[PDB]
Amino acid sequence: EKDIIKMLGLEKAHTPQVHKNIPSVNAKLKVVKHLIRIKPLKLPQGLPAEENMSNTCLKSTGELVVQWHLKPVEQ
Amino acid sequence: VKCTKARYLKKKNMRTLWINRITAASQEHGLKYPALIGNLVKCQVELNRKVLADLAIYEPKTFKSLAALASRRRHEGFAAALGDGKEPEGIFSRVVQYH
Amino acid sequence: FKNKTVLKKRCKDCYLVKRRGRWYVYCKTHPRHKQRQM
Amino acid sequence: AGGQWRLQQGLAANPSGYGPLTELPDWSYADGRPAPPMKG
Amino acid sequence: SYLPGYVPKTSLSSPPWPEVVLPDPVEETRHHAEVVKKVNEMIVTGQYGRLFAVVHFASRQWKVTSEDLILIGNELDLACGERIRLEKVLLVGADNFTLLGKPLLGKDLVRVEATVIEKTESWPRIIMRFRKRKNFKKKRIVTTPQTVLRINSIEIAPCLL
Amino acid sequence: TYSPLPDDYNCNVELALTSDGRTIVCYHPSVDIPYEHTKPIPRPDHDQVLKTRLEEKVEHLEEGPMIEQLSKMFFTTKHRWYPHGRYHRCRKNLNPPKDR
Amino acid sequence: SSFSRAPQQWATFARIWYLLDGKMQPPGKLAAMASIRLQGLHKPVYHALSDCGDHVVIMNTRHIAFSGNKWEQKVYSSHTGYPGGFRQVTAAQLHLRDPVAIVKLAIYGMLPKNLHRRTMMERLHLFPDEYIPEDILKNLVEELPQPRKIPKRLDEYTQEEIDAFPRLWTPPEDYRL
Amino acid sequence: GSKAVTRHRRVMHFQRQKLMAVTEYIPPKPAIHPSCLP
Amino acid sequence: RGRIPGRQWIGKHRRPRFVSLRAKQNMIRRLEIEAENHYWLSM
Amino acid sequence: FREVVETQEGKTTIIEGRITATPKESPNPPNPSGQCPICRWNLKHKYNYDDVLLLSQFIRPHGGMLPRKITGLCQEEHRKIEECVKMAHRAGLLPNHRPRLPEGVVPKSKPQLNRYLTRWAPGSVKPIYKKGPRWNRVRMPVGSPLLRDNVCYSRTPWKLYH
Amino acid sequence: KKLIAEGPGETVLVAEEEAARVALRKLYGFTENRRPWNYSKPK
Ligand code: FES
Ligand SMILES: [K+]
Ligand SMILES: [Mg+2]
Ligand SMILES: [Mg+2]
Ligand SMILES: [Zn+2]
Repeated sequence: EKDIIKMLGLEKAHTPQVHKNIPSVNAKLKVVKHLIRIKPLKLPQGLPAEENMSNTCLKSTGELVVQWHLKPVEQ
Repeated sequence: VKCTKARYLKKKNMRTLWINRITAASQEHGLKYPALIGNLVKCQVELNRKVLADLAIYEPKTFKSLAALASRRRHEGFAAALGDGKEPEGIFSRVVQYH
Repeated sequence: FKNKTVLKKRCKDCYLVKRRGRWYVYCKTHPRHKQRQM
Repeated sequence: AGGQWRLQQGLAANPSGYGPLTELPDWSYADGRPAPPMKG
Repeated sequence: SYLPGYVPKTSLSSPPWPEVVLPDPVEETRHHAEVVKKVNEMIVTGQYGRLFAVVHFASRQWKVTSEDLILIGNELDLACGERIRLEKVLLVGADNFTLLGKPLLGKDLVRVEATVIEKTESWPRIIMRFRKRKNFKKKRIVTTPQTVLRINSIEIAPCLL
Repeated sequence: TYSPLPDDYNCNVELALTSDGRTIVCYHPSVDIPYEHTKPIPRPDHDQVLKTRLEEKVEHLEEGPMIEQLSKMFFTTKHRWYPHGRYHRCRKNLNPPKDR
Repeated sequence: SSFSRAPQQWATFARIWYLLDGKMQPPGKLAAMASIRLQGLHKPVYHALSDCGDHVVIMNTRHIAFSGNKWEQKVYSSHTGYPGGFRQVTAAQLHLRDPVAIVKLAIYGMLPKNLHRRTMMERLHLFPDEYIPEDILKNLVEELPQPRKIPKRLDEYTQEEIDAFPRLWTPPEDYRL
Repeated sequence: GSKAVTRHRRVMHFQRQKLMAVTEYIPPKPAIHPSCLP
Repeated sequence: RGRIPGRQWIGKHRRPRFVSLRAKQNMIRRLEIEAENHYWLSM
Repeated sequence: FREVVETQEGKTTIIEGRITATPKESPNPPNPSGQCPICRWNLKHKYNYDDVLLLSQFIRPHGGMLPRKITGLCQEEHRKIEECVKMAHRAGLLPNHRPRLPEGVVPKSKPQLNRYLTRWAPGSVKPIYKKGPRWNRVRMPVGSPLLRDNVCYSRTPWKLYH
Repeated sequence: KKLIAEGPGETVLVAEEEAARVALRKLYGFTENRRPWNYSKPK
């Protein structure tokens, strides 16, 4: 289990890592399923583009937003 | 070695002191410590315990207002929990969103 | 009185009574049947 | 305190995480000019 | 005719806490507007004395007032005498009123300025580790850069609407 | 008539939100003590031929009785009153720093 | 407050006198309230080395009430130090011997186990009856609310309250009762 | 250590003790006690 | 009186450890996380 | 209810029985489908030892319990009320339901000890001389386990062992 | 019958004198919480 945690880049706790949802990866995740939390990455505004690469933020809901204004919502 | 390890205890003890002082101030207004800290967070007031303890000593009128605000938010929680969703959100329960 | 973990009535006249926080078997006809809860 | 509540609003469990409290500039020059970006 | 849920009064028929009836939201919205207008007029007419503010700076919060000193535990990349604005104000308080950010007050509402007055280093901090019976001992001395700031002024503007 | 806290001891708290809802305004004027709730300050406290004299009945007490009197007067234990040795007396900083 | 420095310091660190009524109250709840006040934990300026504890006056300690069968079951153990000096007495026996011991012992055990404890105990004034010395009475500032609400006896209910409670069943008319 | 089968009830590892505690049978509770209905 | 033979938490006779309410809640909290992990690994 | 009078006149004894006024159940119970007095008024889990107004309706003039066949209570509620009355007597909340004393009997002065939530009879309980270790502590019972299901308005459950 | 100032003290005489000082500070505009001196560059 120690070895697989290193392979998945999960050495530091509470640090989200993105992995492909494929059988091979899932096979590793299942060995250490009791040590981790798995959530789906959600893309409400689609994938980041080259223009907005630097303005992304991963929220606690799992949604990766491509605009991060740090402003209140006028709505 | 003692001086080195004492740096951990200083931070720990400092925070135990603030909680004791905040608890005392809250009880003067009929509020328990967890109700004040918990409900202030729900109002998006991010004042830390160090500042709260200082306010209790040197800004007692502001602290009563903070205690009143926490108490108001606490009562709104109860009304919401009692309701079946018919009621609109409390005036002080509305959360300011940041996008 | 003989101490007993399990109290049993030994005749029809035996009667179970709880006194001073413990069960007793009392018998007027045969006082030898008297038992105390242990 | 409040970690679970913050998560329910789509915020970081710890208020030191993402958001205006942490990410916004701490200070600026009194004349208006913005400060160099913070190292963190 | 008793109601379907009527319970005769007993020690456990109802909860110990008193019943609380919150104000009507429509009526309270009008009362809130009155309170805000009253406090705004106090600002316009200057009916306040010394102000204090809670400002987030260098990861931590400082309750500050004019003429104060605060010791920042790091270098701020500012020359001595340079004046700066503290942009993260959680609270500004007066004798008769207090304004609370959610979590931060708008920059239009309050302006806190400060001046760098000293750039120095802390006294030496001993770092020593020791484990008995293991020939394990090490001593390190660290001095941390510090910056002293003077709070020059806390000013509020009548921008409560 | 709803009030989050009683308003009769320290200040009259009024909580309000701005129209945008981003600022909490707290109006808290001080409550003055009513005159009715005060007491009057107790100002009220022969043919002697001989001038009155101020006689100081010092009546110096022994250590034990003296310590008993002091401990009772200030509601403390006896221990605080006993002396300390030179080692401790000379370690005390007689010019301590003063914050303000 | 615009007070001179010395009067300001005097006011903040002053000793308040509290009155507590022990009648029908469990000693533990009385002790919990007294412990906070004697230590100063009810003050926002509290610090262990500030010596900011207050005075607590507890009256009617003879009329304290234990829940359950603690009168019979709770034992206070002491040892004279001599061989055979171990002594164990029930709460009932101790109460009849010393009408303040129970409240005193509950408080003593709740205070911090340090050298300040016996100093705090000097600021505790226990009286078995309503009588309080005149000097102690003149310095009192505030009475603390009794921690336990005393239940009303059936003879203390007003006829309005009795009438308000419905009759729940109809007894047989020919029952002797 | 002791063998897997003992004459006494062997003490469990604390994690197993917790496992047992969390997986105890919980009986279905009716909204209204059936004795309170016709 | 009330001695535990030998060392407390080893051997044949041990000090009994009891499961507190919050110890139970802690375990159930992590059981819920793992149950969800199962779901997201199913697709 | 029915009273009985024994009058001896002219060296002759005449035993009679008269029917006195009988109280009636209050009209319109909120839960007519209830099968016992308690659940007919939605009182299940909502009464305690100090609710003398409730308890006093099910006891005899001298403090004794009434039969379950007469009151109509169910076994569960009858047992709860029976224990509650014992605690009410021991707490001193029923001063007008004292035992009948034969003529010429005046109880001696006994030490007054205020108590409440007393499960056992004071005389039948022994001192806890040996408390035991923390992991095997002998506890002092408070209240009754029969009332464990009472409505709890606090987040902590009732502690029945102190 | 309107409160102008209040002062603490260890004696009634000391408390009264302090109350007079508090009243004088309020009358003259030298209250502890008065507006701080403005050191900003004159406009
Ligand atoms: S029938 Fe409802 S509680 Fe007895
Ligand atoms: K062992
Ligand atoms: Mg083995
Ligand atoms: Mg051992
Ligand atoms: Zn027999």
